[PDB]
Amino acid sequence: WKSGPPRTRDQLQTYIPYLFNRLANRWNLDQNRDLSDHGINNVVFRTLSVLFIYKTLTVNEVAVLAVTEQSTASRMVESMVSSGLVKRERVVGLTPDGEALLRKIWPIMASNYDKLIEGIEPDDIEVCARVLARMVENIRQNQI
Amino acid sequence: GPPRTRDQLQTYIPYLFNRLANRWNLDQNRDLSDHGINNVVFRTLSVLFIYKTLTVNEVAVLAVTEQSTASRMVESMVSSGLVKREIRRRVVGLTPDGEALLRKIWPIMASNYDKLIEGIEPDDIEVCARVLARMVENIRQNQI
Repeated sequence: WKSGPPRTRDQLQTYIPYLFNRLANRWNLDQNRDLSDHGINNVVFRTLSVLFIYKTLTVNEVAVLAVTEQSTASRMVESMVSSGLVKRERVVGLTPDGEALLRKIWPIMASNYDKLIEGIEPDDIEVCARVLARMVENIRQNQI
Repeated sequence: GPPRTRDQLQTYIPYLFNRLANRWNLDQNRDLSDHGINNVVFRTLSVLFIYKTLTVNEVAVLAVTEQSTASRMVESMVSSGLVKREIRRRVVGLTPDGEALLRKIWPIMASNYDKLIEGIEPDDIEVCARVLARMVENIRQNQI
C-alpha cells in the first residue's frame, strides 16, 4: 500500500491490519462473555492456556505470551495464585485446579473456534496461520 | 482439547491475531502520537476515507472502538477540522482537510505495513486476507 491508504471496500477486505483488528475485537468480546460464567476473563484464560503449553513461565513471559501489559500480568498472576489456579515455584505454573478449569471451559471455546472457521479449507487455514506467524516474527518486541 | 504444544500454539489463529493486533496497535499509537493523532482518530480517518460518511456507531464497528470512544473522538475531529456533522442519526463525513491529513501521514503506516509483510508472498497475503475476511463474516454481529 505504498501509494496510499486502502480506498474502496473491496480494498479494505484485503487489508490485513483491519481484518485482524475487527476479528480480535469480536473474538475477545465473545470469549470474555463466555468466560464470565466462570468468573475469569481473557487474560486469565490466556495465562492458563500458555502455562498449560509451557508448564512454567516467568511473569514477564506470561505477559508476552498471554498478550497483556506487564503490570496487568503481575497483578493477574497474583490473583490467580490467591484463587488457587497458579502456584509460585520468578516462575509460576498451573495447579491441578487450574488445569481442570482449562479443561472444563474448552468445550465452549472449541465450539467458538468451529464457528470461526466455517467455510474455510484446511489448506487455507494453514496458509493463513503461516502468514500471521511470520507477521508476529516481523513485529514482535519479545523473541518468544 | 486446547492447543497443547508450542507448535500447535504457533499455528493457532486466535492466538496469532491477538498477539498481532496488540503489537500493531501499540506501535501505531506510538508512531502517530507525534502527529497529535491516536489509533481511533487514525482508523476513523481511514474508514471515512473509504466510506465518506458513516454514523458514529458504524465508525465504532469499522474503526474497532467502543461507541462512546468513537463519539468522543468524532467530536474532537469536528474541532480538528477533519470531519463534519451531516443530516439517519449521528452521521459524519470526512472533510477535504481530513482526507489530506490521512494522505499526509500515511507513509508512516505504509512503513509499518512494509515491515509487517516482510517475507510474505503476495499470493499468501491474498489467501490470508480471504481467510480472515470469511472469519469476520462468520462471527460479526454488525452487518457492515
